[PDB]
Amino acid sequence: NLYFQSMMSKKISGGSVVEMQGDEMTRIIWELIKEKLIFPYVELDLHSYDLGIENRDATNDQVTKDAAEAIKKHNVGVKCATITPDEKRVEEFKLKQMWKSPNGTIRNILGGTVFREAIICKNIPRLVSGWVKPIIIGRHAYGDQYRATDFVVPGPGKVEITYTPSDGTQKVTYLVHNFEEGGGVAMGMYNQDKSIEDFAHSSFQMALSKGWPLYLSTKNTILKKYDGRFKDIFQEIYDKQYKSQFEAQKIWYEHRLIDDMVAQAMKSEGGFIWACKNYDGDVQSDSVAQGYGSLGMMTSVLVCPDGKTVEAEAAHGTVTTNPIASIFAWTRGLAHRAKLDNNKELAFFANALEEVSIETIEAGFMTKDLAACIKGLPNVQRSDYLNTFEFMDKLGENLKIKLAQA
Amino acid sequence: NLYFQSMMSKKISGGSVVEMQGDEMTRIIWELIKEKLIFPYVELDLHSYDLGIENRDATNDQVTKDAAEAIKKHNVGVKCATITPDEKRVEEFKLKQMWKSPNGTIRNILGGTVFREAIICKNIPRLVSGWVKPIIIGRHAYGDQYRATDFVVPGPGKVEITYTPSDGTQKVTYLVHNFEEGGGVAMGMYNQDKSIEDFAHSSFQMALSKGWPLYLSTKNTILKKYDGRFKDIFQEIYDKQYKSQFEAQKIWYEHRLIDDMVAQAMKSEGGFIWACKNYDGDVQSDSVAQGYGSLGMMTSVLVCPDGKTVEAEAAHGTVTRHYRMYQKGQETSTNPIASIFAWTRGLAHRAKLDNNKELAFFANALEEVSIETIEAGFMTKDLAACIKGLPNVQRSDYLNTFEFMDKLGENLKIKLAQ
Ligand SMILES: [K+]
Ligand SMILES: [K+]
Ligand SMILES: [Mg+2]
Ligand SMILES: [Mg+2]
Repeated sequence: NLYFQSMMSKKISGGSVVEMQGDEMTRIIWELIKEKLIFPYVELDLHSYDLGIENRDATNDQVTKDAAEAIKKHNVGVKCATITPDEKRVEEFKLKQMWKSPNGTIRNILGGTVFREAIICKNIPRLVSGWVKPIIIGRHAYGDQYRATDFVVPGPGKVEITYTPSDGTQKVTYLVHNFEEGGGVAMGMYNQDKSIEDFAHSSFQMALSKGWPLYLSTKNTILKKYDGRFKDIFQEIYDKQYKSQFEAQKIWYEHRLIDDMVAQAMKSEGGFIWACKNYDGDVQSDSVAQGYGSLGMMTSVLVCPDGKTVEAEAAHGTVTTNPIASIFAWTRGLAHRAKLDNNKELAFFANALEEVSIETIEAGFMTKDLAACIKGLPNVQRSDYLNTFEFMDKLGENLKIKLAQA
Repeated sequence: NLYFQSMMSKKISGGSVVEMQGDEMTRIIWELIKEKLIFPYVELDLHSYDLGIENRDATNDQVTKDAAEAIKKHNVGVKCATITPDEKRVEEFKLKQMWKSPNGTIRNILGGTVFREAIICKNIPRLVSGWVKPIIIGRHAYGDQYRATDFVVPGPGKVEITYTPSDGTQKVTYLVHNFEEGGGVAMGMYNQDKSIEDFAHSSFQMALSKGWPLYLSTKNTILKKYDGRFKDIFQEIYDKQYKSQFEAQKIWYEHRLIDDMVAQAMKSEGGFIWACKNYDGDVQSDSVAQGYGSLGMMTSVLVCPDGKTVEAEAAHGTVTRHYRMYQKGQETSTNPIASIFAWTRGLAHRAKLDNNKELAFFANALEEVSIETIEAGFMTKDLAACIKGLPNVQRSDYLNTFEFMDKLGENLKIKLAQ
């Protein structure tokens, strides 16, 4: 019967995508984006996992692990912002327990490097004067504080850390501290050579791809072994495989100590790749995003080690109405889907939604937070901005106009 | 015999001060500051320790400890920037070992909180537009990464971490990671309740002393025990001893997630106290300093739990490229302000312990002379580049190292006369 029916869609054939629905207001906006900007124009084979807090509670966090496995399988995730619950959220939402970070879980499973960068609009002023070009952070997605084991130390006693080799070689025990004073806290943490090796590769690849120098930040003067391993693995790798390519593009790779690097970034004019360790990537990406003008205006795409799988996300929720991050999580995921499938139509679509998003804002049609950034929240009146629904409609109006013209 | 001596000296009694000498170019600046700005006007009972890399090696780092012990006993330490050696430095100076950070060692011994703030000059432009009031970081000086135990995992095996209470009760053992396909790195780190409590007290005290809100940063959503312990301790203490005082003064205390916080700071207008965990304090102070216009223009004073002991330091330093020029006799234009303010701040504290109004007056006068000079248009090359951009800086725009010290010296002389 497949030969006899021509039941092929008038929409762009979008292909396979794993979606992860999120929390709060972002979940609401997500749907609006789906209904007004994506689905009218693109048919998709969506696999949908509800990662809202309330469904994670219902499925004892299993849905998160399944969402992650589905991403391994279909190669593209697009995720809405979610809650990582604290003490008070457990009470508020009558939850079973404090579900660990879903992003942590997803990233542990998938692996890779999370590339984050501002979404720049000519009329949204920067907070840092000299940043005339973008700064791209590659956040190492694995290990460190995100897969640590931390605990309270109730009283006097000795915390030790040990390593028992797989083979026969005996144990190595190291004192961490001898509490004789009272109690405190203690943690152990780790990372792994292959993950680090992958981290490096991606960073070198991004640098080459943009034509920009790369810096890795650590604090190997203090963490001589732990961070020394990062510094070493990157240097090794750069010398063997990338130095010549880099010299050919008139760019370079340097290690920097973390505190020097943040000052360097702040003093810079932009236009470099910044390889960061997990925590640092988490911390510096927010700073950089806010420095470009808005915390919400940011892309964030986990690029897996397999050179194929990708998870795009809206990284921030409501900050404490801006749909652009969510919009661009869809466009970046679809741009990548179009890459895998060699679909010129899908990639034209993704790119056009992005342009229209930015042209709309540049033309003076924007949500309240963006209008706050221009003239200060105290000075903002109703007529300066569009509400969530009105903004989405206005983007719909303009996306339709621009997709017609092709 | 003092009664018959009818003349009093021109100098001021400084009193008892511990000195920690440093490395390279910051050390040069340090002796210049002493030769030309302090000694001509102030008589000190200097207890000097040499923390230059060569003497650290000579004494197997014992001098670093003795200096720290001496600050405990005498209450005021001033520290010049030192070299924390990597492999290149081990080869260069044939060192016995790769000596640990002296600051780490000193902070671990003294404890407390390192208070960091930009040194503001009206003509040195900020990079962050909103930052019209200062930001003061309180960096917890003890533990976490700076007293950690880290190592290479050579191949497959199992890393675990265990606590063994000394009341005998029972081992806990947590598995950290079971490496299976290869190797990597692992580390253990800790902090201590009393230290966290002192950290809290100082942060709260600083906010009341300045009249500004306080914010503590952690990532307790992720590290629920380790960072929760900071969050819990600050809250308890705030609720129990400082909350009504804060409300009485239109100020507040809030815990923020570290990523939220750095962004908050970026879009803020300053005017707050930011308590940072050891690592964040190191990272964020530099970022804050650089956003006010210049990394080097920063105060850094560690305040011990006792309330009496203080260690002022030049926190950015050594400036090796200039030192190599200095060794060859070539002109440098090295910014001495950090090292000057380490002196002026250790002295102001000395003045306070001793009710010495003359010293308090001098410390403050040198500070204001430093800033008036820069504001008046006389400055080193780095600060001229902040105004004009580096490629537009001519030789006539700035003063070399010695020229600038002399200018500060004559400006100081005048101020002290009037
Ligand atoms: K450093
Ligand atoms: K967060
Ligand atoms: Mg973050
Ligand atoms: Mg630092």
